[PDB]
Amino acid sequence: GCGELVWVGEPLTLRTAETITGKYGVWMRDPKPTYPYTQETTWRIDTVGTDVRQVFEYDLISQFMQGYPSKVHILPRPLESTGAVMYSGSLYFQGAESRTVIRYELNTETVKAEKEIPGAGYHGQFPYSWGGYTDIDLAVDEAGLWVIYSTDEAKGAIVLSKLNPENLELEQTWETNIRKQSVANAFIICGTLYTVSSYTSADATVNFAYDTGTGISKTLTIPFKNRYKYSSMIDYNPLEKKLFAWDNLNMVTYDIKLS
Ligand SMILES: [Ca+2]
Ligand code: NA
Repeated sequence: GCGELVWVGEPLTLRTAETITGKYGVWMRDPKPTYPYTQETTWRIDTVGTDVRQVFEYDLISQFMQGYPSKVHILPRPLESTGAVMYSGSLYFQGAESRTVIRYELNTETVKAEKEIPGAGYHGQFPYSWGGYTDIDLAVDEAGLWVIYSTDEAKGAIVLSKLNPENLELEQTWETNIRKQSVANAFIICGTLYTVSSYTSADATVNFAYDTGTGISKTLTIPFKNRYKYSSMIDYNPLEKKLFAWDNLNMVTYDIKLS
C-alpha cells in the first residue's frame, strides 16, 4: 500500500540511553528478516566517540525496551555516524573516515561486500545540518536498498542511488536540488525522498520531497516533532511502515499515513 506521505504522528519513546555514549545513535529492525532473526529482532548502536564497534542485538522487543542485549557483535572496523541500516541479515554501514559502505552479515560475522560510493563526500563534507559526519545515509524502502549522499559535481545537493544489496553495485542514480547540509535528515518511502527541516524544533516539518519515479520535486509542510531537541537519525522501515529515529538519548518511533 504505497502512496505519498501526508502525515506523521507523535514520537513514541521506546528506550532511553543511560550514558553520553548514546546521545546519538542508530537503532533499527530488518524489513526482510532472515534466520535466525525475526521481525521482532532489534539492533542498537550508540555512536558517540571515535572507535564505535559494539552492536547491541535483542531477540525480542521486550528485551530492547527493558533489558540487556541478547548478544553483542563487535564490528571488524569502526563505523561512521548514524546512517547504517539492516537488510536481509546484513548490517550496511560506513567505515569510519572513509566513503566505503560495508555489508556485514551478522549471523556469520563476515564481511560480504564493500563499495566506495563514487565521488561521495565524507567526514564532514556534506553532512546533514547537525554535523556528526552524517555525509552518507543508507535507506531501505519497499523496493530495497539505497544510499543518500552528495558529491562535488552535485554541489552538495542530495544524490540518491539504488544499490544491489548483494554486491553493493550502484544500479541507478538521481540528483535532487536540495542542499544536503540545509536539512536535518532524510529518508525514502515508496521511491520518494523526504527531508526534515530541523533537528531541534518541536515544530519542524517534512519540508521537501523528490519522487524518483517522476523526477518531480515538491515542498511540504507536514508537522514533525523533535521531542528531545536533538535528532541525529531519522529512517523509514517499510515493513512496519514507521519512522525510526534517535533524538537526544531517546530511541523513538513515529506512525505515518500515506495517500
Ligand atoms: Ca536517514
Ligand atoms: Na540510514
